[PDB]
Amino acid sequence: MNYSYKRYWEPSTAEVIGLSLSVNTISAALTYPIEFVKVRSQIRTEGVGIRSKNLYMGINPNKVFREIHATGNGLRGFYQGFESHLIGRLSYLFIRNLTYKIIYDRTKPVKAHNDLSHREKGVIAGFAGGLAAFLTSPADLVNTRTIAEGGKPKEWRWGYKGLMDGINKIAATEGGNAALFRGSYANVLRAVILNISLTGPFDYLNEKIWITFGDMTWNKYAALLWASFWGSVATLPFDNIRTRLYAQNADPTKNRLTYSGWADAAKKLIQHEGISGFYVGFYAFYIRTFLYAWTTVFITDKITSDWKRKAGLKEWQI
Amino acid sequence: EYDWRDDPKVNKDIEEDIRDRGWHPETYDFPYTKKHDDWVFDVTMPSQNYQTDLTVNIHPENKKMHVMKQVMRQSYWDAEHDMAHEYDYESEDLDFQCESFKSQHFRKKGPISQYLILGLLPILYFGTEFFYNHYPDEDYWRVAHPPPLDYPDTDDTDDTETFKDYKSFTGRRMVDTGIVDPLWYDIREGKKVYYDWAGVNQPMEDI
Amino acid sequence: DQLDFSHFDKAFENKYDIVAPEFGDLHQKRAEFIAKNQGTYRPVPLVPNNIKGLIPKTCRLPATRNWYRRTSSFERNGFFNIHTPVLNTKMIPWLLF
Amino acid sequence: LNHVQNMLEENLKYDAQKYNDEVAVIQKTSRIYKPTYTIEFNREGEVLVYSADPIKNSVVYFKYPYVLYEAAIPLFIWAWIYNPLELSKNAVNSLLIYPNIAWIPRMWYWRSLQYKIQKMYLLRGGKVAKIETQSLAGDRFTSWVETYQFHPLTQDQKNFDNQDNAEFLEDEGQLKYELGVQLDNLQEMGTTSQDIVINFMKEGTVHHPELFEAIVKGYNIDTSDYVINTANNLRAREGNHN
Amino acid sequence: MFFELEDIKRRHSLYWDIYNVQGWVRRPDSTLYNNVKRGVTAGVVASLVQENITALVENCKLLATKYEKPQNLRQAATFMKEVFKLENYRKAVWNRSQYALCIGTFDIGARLATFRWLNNGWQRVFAGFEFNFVRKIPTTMLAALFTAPFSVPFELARMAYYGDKTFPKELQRGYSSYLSALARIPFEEGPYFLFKNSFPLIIRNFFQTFTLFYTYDFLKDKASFAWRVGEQNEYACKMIIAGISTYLAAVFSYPWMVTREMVDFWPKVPGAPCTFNGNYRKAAVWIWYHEFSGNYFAGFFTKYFWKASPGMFLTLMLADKVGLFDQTTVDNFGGAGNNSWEDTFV
Amino acid sequence: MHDTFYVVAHFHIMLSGAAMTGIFSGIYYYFNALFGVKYSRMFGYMHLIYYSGGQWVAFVPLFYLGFSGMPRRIHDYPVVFMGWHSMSTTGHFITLVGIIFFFLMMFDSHIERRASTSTTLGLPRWYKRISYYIFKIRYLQHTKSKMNGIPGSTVRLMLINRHFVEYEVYE
Ligand SMILES: CCCCCCCCCCCCCCCCCC(=O)OC[C@H](COP(=O)([O-])OCC[N+](C)(C)C)OC(=O)CCCCCCCCCCCCCCCCC
Ligand SMILES: CCCCCCCCCCCCCCCCCC(=O)OC[C@H](COP(=O)([O-])OCC[N+](C)(C)C)OC(=O)CCCCCCCCCCCCCCCCC
Repeated sequence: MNYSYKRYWEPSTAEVIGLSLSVNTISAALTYPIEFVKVRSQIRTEGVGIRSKNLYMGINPNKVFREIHATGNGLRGFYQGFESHLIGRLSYLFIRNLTYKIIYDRTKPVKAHNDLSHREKGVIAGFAGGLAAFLTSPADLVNTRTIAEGGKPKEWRWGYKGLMDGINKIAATEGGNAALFRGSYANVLRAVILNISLTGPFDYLNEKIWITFGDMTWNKYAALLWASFWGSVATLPFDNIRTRLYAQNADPTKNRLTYSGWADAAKKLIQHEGISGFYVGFYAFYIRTFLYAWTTVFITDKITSDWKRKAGLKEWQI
Repeated sequence: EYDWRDDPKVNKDIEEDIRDRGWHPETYDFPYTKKHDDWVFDVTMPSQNYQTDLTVNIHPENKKMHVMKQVMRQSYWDAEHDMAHEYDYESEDLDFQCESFKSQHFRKKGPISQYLILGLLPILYFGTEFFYNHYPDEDYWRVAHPPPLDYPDTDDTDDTETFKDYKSFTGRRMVDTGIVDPLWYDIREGKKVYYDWAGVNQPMEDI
Repeated sequence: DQLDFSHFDKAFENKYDIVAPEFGDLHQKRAEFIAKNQGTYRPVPLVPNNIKGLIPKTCRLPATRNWYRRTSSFERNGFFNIHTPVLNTKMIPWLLF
Repeated sequence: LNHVQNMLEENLKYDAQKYNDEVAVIQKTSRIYKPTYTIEFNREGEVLVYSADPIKNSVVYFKYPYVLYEAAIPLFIWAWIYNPLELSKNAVNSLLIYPNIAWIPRMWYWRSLQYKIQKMYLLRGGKVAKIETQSLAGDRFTSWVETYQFHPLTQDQKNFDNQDNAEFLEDEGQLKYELGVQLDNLQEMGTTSQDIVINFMKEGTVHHPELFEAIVKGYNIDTSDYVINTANNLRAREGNHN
Repeated sequence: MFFELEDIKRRHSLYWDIYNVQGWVRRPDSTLYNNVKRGVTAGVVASLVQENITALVENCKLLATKYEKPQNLRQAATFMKEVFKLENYRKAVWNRSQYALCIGTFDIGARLATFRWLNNGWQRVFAGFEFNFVRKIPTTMLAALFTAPFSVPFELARMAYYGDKTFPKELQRGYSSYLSALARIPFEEGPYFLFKNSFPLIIRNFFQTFTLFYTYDFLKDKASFAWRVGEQNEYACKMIIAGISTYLAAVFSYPWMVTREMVDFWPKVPGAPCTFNGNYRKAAVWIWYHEFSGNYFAGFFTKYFWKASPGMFLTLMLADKVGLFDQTTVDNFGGAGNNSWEDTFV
Repeated sequence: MHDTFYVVAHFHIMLSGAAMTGIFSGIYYYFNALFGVKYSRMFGYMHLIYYSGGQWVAFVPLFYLGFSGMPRRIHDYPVVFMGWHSMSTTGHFITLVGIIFFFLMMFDSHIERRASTSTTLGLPRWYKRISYYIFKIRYLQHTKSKMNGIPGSTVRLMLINRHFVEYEVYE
């Protein structure tokens, strides 16, 4: 399988940057209401957890969607904080893709039919994602605070009208630029886990489906569904803890729980909610992951195949 | 030991199973002794007496809506209680049977994900066998492809010889007789290209 | 205070504010009108009154005028009978064939 | 779906809710008839108000609409057998379709013969009437029906007949014509059926014309002035000349 | 990579087998344009006929509530002429024709295109029957799911259009036609006004699509001995198969449309919590688990059958005529069907 | 007919069809005794229909092939059999679908989680007419309790008849 790779065309840095920015802008614009619903579902069950039983376990995404719509802001109410979300996502992708491209170009094998093993690429992707998430933690924090407010009491809300406005308010009120990096280690852990939980499961099932059913067209999409499931299983606890740390107010009075760090948040989640309290909003997180990944993979594959056909690559090399 | 998070009234995040509206398996005693059934009147048949009343006509089609009575919900197990009651203190508990009937081992239902696994058991078993074990062989379930031109050898796949046979006097006459179907492919460059009406996939590239 | 779950605390209220009507102002006005005028306001689909060649329906017509015979019925308590006495006569020819 | 506002839907919901609330099972009625004589109920507390033999007085076999179809059957069978039209294999079988569906109207007619009333009794209390009918194969059916279910039809049976003013009994008291009566809900053999039409044939004995007229006109008859006749004349499954 | 996941495309050496003609082989006419065109054509024709049928039936019922039903054939002809003369009938024809175009180009056409796209390549056995039809069960199912909510916005736009028509003058949107309402609703009440609480419509569309298409394809292949071994018309047989499939689809789709009646039309018990909590899905589950199957089939023909069944029947007939149910059958011994010709004739 | 597919059809009809249908009859007859809950009717009916149809469709063409001289244990056969063989294989897959439904109903039986009620109401035999009276009274009370929350005949007919609320022109 180490001879099985197909890297006869390597996109340049400009191509990867532009394509990533555009395609991921589209993907993030499509699934932002799903992310909003997931964050709200995680917020509403902080000290409570999952209290239903059997098939009712968890929080219904459609119920949260209906409540947020019945608020009265319509679908535009699901895109509040989208400026912060988009800027943070684009900055994270820029930094991660630049670092990954540099370290890959320094380390990729000579032969076009060879590539780094999933462990080496996983190390590179984890380092890149950790760095990019550490640098974009202020934007992620502003976005999560914008989403979380609304499911919180009036005196507990921050009232952010933008990304720069939120950053200025955080720096001025809480104090210092270290305030912008509240819960940044949680974001680093989430990005490290997310960057290693998707490439592994996808290639596994994709190649196994090929071995079983030959070269059909549904193989990559079934593998994408499987990879999305396993990435959601691995990443959701870290996303939950990051949401808890981001949404915590500076005043200890204005908090259902007070967390002094990542470990403290995990401990107080296990104490009050149990283990199953980590996986709240799993359906929303998995659906958003699958839709985002499908949109990105589909559009990127179309564009890159069009580029390859103009580069003279043969059909089996595309 | 009251936790409002476990209370369906205070905690609005506890979704209600409407099919278990009147049934609380937590309060089921073992053996069951509750009486939830009795005579029901004044729904369509009044409990009053109008047999000889000439000024009163009974119209049961005017029946009023009442609270729907759901089918009884089966008992749900209590893990700690069941483990404690069925636990035996080996070598210090007498091997005997208690006089009370509450010592009976009552069966209570439990989780449903196990039965989710059970429901897909035929699919999982057939998939396991045929796909996972790759039975009868690897190539059976794969999407069918013809071999490339003269692959692996002309002794097995004599595509060029058949192409020449169909394009000669004898081949043309045999096709004219109607007992032989027309040629199903064309050798363009060094590639065997099957016609659309042939109803087969194209051969895979020799990578 | 909070974290004492013997009594509910307002810090655990998962209630979202109501900024505006969910589906616009006219939807709310129609909902108010429905609340006030459910049953008092009855629109009537338009049918001409005096049409030549048609006998106006002054009263209900018997079952003698029915073109088709129902094979299903209703019990007086709402139960829907699928297996009715008409169904036996209807099933005789199919079973015979 | 419910967020769409329809005034007709709101009116329907209001009508259903108002009918559920205001309209009750127990309905007050003022249709009460007091007969001018003492009613002599039998040993079982019911007075026979109508008797007949509907099967004896009906044409069973040679009825016009159905003899036509049953006489057309041999023509289709012959057309299939000899194929005078030189049809293909499917068309002759299409010809053979007809004999399977030509006796069905006779089946419906013979079924209708069992909805002609054979006996009608008025039970004590004046609110229930027992109706006995018989099928063409000798099966006997009994149905207890409330008096208010009866709605007289006209002579032609095309339209409903006006209650409180209708003359289906002659001056003497016997039936003037074959009277059709519609029942809103008839429980036949344990299955409730809506809008069932029954017939009282002219060649039938109407005992107690007042009680028969009151039952047909949907009256609650006052049976306070009664006596009981201890006559054990009848037997179960008694022969009745069909 | 371009994001957290890399789609690792790989190269593989060739493989081949003895036979080539009974698995998935995509047909040459299965392009997106051709499937869309054929599905849209069949859908718009079937929908136009179905909506004209519905308008005629409901305007006949509207006239019959104010005039006596005809006694003989001449009175029936006069009644039909007066129904056609109705002002209410012509506007209904126009608006339901617009609705039929919308649901044919985007719902029935989409269903047909998706079914053909997913199921074009399933080839059939040469002189037998397609024994492995189970492979079509997931495939067809996917299509149904992928096309389940494609009719919901149009149906809810029609509902909103008529609801607007039935309100007082001061509380009217002034919708000139169905297309005007469809174009104006998403910018006045929002896009979610066309999707909120649409589980009955979605599951009804799912069952209609799956039952109709799967049953029709299965029967038109498995009941093929009726006109191949014992020579029958095959057109009467196709019509009978289409009727059976349509009846099964209508039977399996109706009970989910009763949830509307059960939830917000059945009178409520005062002072008691509302059953089903106004969800349509708790109601659907209760119907699924209800012991008496006749209670949720009341009004099957009054409310639903004659508003969907002719449309589904014509959809099947026209789809088969255009060619959306044709599958490739190739001899498995001679020619392209075999890679071991030496055992073909021995 | 010795050592031909006629024997295969005979004993497969018998064993598979009859024996497994009786086994399924016992499974549904003892479902509460075996599982503690009552079974679901929908997937049970689907299981019945598909299993029976599969048995017939799979084992009648085997009779046809046995009459034509088809030996039993040959994996290759004359070309003139394939037709019915295909039909036979089709039937088997139909049977398989029924099997799926079987397992589905078991899953569906544990989502449902209902307590089973015997249809006899405790009166298996009407040896006397008093038993018939007791059964009739209890049955009517049970059915009345079941038909609660389901509207009466008049309201139901009103809702069904007045369903259509889409008219273009009003007065
Ligand atoms: C560690 C856990 C391991 C678990 C085991 C491995 C995974 C098991 C779960 C698999 C889930 C199902 C995936 C199906 C994907 C199908 C995609 C596709 O188009 O496949 C084409 C294949 C082949 O279709 P075909 O007819 O073109 O191919 C026949 C072979 N040739 C090419 C020579 C003509 O379709 C199928 O296999 C049918 C799948 C239907 C769904 C049921 C799947 C399970 C049963 C499969 C065996 C066949 C019997 C089916 C009937 C009985 C079912 C009980
Ligand atoms: C599955 C889709 C099938 C479609 C089939 C074909 C349909 C054809 C007819 C379509 C009709 C509707 C077209 C609307 C086009 C846009 C119109 C417009 O600009 O409207 C103004 C609206 C904004 O107005 P508004 O919503 O504020 O409404 C104004 C009116 N008030 C305020 C009174 C309510 O524009 C948008 O909403 C566009 C922003 C992008 C929306 C993206 C939605 C993504 C949803 C993801 C899934 C749901 C969340 C997750 C839930 C589950 C979680 C697990």
